[PDB]
Amino acid sequence: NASIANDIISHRMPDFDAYLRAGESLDDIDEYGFTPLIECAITRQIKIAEQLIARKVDINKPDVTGRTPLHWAVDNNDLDMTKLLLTYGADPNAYTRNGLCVLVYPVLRGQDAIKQLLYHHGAKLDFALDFINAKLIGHRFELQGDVDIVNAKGEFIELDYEGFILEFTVAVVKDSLRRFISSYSTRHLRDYFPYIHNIMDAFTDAAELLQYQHHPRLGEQHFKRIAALLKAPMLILPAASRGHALCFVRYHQWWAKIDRGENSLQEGSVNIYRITRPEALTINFIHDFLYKKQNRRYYHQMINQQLGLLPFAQMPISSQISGNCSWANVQAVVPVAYSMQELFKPDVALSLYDEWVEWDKDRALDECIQRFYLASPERKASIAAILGGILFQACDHANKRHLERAEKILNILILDEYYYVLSSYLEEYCIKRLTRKGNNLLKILDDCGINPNIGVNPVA
Repeated sequence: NASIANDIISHRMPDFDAYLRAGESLDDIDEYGFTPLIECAITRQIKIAEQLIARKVDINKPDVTGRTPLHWAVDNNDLDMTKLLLTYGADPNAYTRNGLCVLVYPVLRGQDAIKQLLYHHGAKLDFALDFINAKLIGHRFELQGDVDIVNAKGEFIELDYEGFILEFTVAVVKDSLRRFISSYSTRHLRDYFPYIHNIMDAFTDAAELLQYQHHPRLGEQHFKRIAALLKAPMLILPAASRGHALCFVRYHQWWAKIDRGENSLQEGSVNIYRITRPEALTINFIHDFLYKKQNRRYYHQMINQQLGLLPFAQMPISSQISGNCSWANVQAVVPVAYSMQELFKPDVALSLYDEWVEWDKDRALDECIQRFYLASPERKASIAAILGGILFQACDHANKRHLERAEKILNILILDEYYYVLSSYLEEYCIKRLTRKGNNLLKILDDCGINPNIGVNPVA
C-alpha cells in the first residue's frame, strides 16, 4: 500500500508534507488503530518520533484502549523513547480505559530504571500499587462488581473486579510466584523452588510472545525470537477463544490443555498429551496459534491432529463454570507445569497450588491492611471499601481461616470513621431484607464479639 503507518513500520522516514497535502492529520488513527507517534513508540523509532513531535502532534493521544504513546514506550522498556516523550509533555500518570496507569507494568516487572525516570517526571507510585492490589484481590477472592480506587489526582475511578486482562495477569502471576518462593513462611517448600523457577521463566517468555500480538506487522526479528523460544524447554501459550482465555503448556514431548470453563464438563479441566508429531510444532504453528484469529475448532481439534496429541494423563483441577474462567485457567498453569516437569503425581502439584493461592490471598489482604494506616483519606476510603467487599462476599462464618481474615478486617471496619461501610451492608442486606450473605455477616459479627444493635438476629 501507501501509508504513513506502513512507512513507519518499514523504518522509512515518512514524507510528512505529502501526507498533509493529501488532507491527513499526523494525529489520525491509522488502519491498525494507532497514531503515527504510537507507531513510532511500538517500533522504537526515535527519529521519526522526534520529527512528529517537531510537527506538534498530540503527545498524549491514545488508541481506543487508552494506551498513550508513553504507555507503549514504557511497556517496551524503552528508556530513550520514554525520556523523549516525557520531555515534551507526556502525562506520566495517564491511565488506560481499565484504569491501568503508566507505572503498572514496570512495577510488576521490576524495571527500576524506567520507574525512576517516571518518578523524576512526576509519576505517582500509589496509583499503580492500588490498582495492582485491587485487581489481585478481586481475582483471588472472586469478588463481583466494581470498586473505586484513587488516581494520581486524588479523584476516584472505577475498577472492575471481574474484568480480565491477559498481560496484566501473566505479569502479576509471575510476580506472585517470585514473592511466594521468597517468603519466610514458605521455606519448607524450598525443594520445590527450582521447578517453580522454570515456570517463571516460561511466563516471562509468554509475556514477550503476548506483546508481539500488538505489533501491526511482525517481521524478521520477531520470527527469529519465536524460533529461539521454540527451543526453550517450557512454553506457555494463552489462547483467546469464545471470550475466554484457555492455556496450553508445552514441556519437551508433553502438551497440556487447561480450560476450567464449560469445556471441562466434556473433557475435564486439565488434559496432558504426548506430542507424537513434534515436526509440526514450527514457526508457522506458533504464528497460527498466537497471531492469527482462530475459532474453537482450531484449538479443540485441529492442533490435536497437527501435533498428533496422544492422550496420556489428566489432572483433577476444579471447574470454574460460573463467571469468567480465564483467571483460573492462568492460575492452573502452575500445578500443571509442575506435574509435567515431574515426568506422574498430581498430589504435590495440587497441594502446592492450594498453598500458593491461600498465601497470595493472605498477602494481598495484609498489603491492604498495612497500607490503610499510611494512606490519605480517599485511599483509606478505597481500602475500606475493598476490605468490606472481601468480608461480605468471600468470608463464610463456618471457616476458621475466613474468620481470621474477618478479624483482621474488622480491626479496621469497626473504627468510628469507617463503620459506615459495615452500616451500608447491614442496611442493604439485614434491615431491608435478610439475605443469605447478610445472615452470614451477622453470624460473623457475632463470632467476633460484635453486636450491631440493628434488631435482626442470625438464623442458624
